[PDB]
Amino acid sequence: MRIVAADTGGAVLDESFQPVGLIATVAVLVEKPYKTSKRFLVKYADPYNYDLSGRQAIRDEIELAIELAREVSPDVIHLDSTLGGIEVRKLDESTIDALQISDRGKEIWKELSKDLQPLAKKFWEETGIEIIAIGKSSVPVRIAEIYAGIFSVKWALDNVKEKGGLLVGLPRYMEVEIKKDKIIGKSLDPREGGLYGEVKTEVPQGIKWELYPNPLVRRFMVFEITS
Amino acid sequence: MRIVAADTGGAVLDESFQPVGLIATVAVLVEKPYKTSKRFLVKYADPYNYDLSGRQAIRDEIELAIELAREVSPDVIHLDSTLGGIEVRKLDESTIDALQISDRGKEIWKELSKDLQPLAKKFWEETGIEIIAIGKSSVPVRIAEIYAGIFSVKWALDNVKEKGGLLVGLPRYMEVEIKKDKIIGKSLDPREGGLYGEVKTEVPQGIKWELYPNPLVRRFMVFEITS
Amino acid sequence: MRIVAADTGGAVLDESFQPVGLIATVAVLVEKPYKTSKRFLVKYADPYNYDLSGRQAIRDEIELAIELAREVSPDVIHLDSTLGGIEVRKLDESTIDALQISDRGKEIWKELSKDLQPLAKKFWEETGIEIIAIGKSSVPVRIAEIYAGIFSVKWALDNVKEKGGLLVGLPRYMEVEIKKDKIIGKSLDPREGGLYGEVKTEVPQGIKWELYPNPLVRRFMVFEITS
Ligand SMILES: [Mg+2]
Ligand SMILES: [Mg+2]
Ligand SMILES: [Mg+2]
Repeated sequence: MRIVAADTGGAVLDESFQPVGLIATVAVLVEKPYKTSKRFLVKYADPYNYDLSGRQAIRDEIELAIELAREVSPDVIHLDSTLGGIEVRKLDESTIDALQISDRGKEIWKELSKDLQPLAKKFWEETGIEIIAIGKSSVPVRIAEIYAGIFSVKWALDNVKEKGGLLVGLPRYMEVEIKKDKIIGKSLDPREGGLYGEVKTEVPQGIKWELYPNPLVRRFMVFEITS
Repeated sequence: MRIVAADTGGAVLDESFQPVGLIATVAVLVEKPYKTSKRFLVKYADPYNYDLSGRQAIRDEIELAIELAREVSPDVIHLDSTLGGIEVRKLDESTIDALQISDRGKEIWKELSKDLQPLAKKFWEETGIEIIAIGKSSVPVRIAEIYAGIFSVKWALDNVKEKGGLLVGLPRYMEVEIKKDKIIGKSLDPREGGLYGEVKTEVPQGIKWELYPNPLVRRFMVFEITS
Repeated sequence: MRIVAADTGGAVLDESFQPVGLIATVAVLVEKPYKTSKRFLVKYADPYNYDLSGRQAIRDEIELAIELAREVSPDVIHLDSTLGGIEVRKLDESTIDALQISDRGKEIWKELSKDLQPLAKKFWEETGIEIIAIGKSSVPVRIAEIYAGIFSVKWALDNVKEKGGLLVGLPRYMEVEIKKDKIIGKSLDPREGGLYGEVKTEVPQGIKWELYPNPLVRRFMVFEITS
């Protein structure tokens, strides 16, 4: 199978570890053995002006996934919404209320439906490719998320000399290593079977960084950097 | 404590990783230090003709557990249904509706009750041994599950030359190693404290195998083999 | 951030692994990098005369947290109740029923409210320090819990020659190592990012101990000791 997926991750935090906004939306192509991606797109948000409700993220995600899928012709697109793998082109109001999910989950999706259902329907008509609301069940979605963490660290590297110091909340239970002009991201959960990513990027001189637990959100790490 | 438990696991998958049917039901005897089993029974299903609803599995499980328990006289039997450890001989309709579980969980159990409650009651009258619906809380159930994964890999080894190629979905977050005429199965979750199993079986020549993440089901691995 | 947190853990078990009562309540001060504590208080319960409902634990916890906080002046106290981080001084009845939790969760808290809400309100008036019901989201709460496990092993060491043999159920997925007059406790979950604790205490001669899975409670270990 060849799968395109997308997710958003990486948060700028304040000094009390409260999220200000998110940093990176990433679309990935994933193929066997489904542990990493060698083909991906990133869109950087403005974390100092972000919508933390989930709406902005999923819209950026589905658009970036479609952008990558138009090029690499995957068998399917995985979207990060955990709805049991239903096709997004089928998500009209009546289908959404029938879903076995939360009522505010239904709130958000009945609002998203107006744009996303026609979008997925048109993309399917054009390409035959489904966009499925699989969410946390998807390994390609998790690989996208790990890359969003990696690209959030790239963003921190690229912005810390202007900003002085940054606190970046990473996606759940992942670490990064910074080597000579390379960031490697790895899941911390061995149950996931060895998921990772790598981005080549220039590491500036005159910086120091550290990775440690977010004390307010168990199993999430913080990347702290100063110049 | 000496505990008999049972579970079913291992799925034949198609090329899109969709489950066709399950492969192995295993009953284990587990004693201190509760990390593995050295005494077990296996029943192989026909995965190309299986009931994926859960009904077939739990019936095969309770029968195989009783078969092993009749020999090894455990203190208790653990059944893989997560109902808080209630004795199955007590599971009449009124008790089942009183349970703090899903209504389709109640659906399945009110149907199973007609056979399983009298079965557990009779076994208890004969032996004093309870059959408890403990499910995911039980370590012996997880050890049975790991052995079902192992025996599913044995089944793949034994059938791949006739079948040409096989995709086996393993139970959640476990790996296998194939050594000289031995399969070793291990949990991937260090939180479980080092659970494992081993089955001695002939490894055929002229095969190649690989273990990798199921991209559609996070934290589940696939064993792929060709001849 | 400087955080005080508390939790209770460690259970005396009978020979069928059933809990008799809990052993240690611990308050910790946690600072960057939020992996351990070097400043803590312990209160030992009488496990052979304990209230397993949760009431005794949370009362001992909030009092011990306040006792430590009065000395070390943390920015905040984390209490082990998972209510989304609401301030305990705000937990009147109407707020509790408004919470998005279980109805027996509301049962317990509407009873606790009569003492704990005025207590938290007074402490805040005195110090400006909030007591927040953050629960499982808190890393400092987990570090307190790991120390409760460690101190429960100290309690077992200190009592095994009078008791002959003890079975101690540890907090979820943690291990201990016993070195020369030191107990080291570590989380078994690498997703938590390397949480640990250490207590210096005399290890008696003429004992043997073992750590292994609790077969009735997956991902929880037992510390067994005899003299
Ligand atoms: Mg997401
Ligand atoms: Mg099962
Ligand atoms: Mg607690």
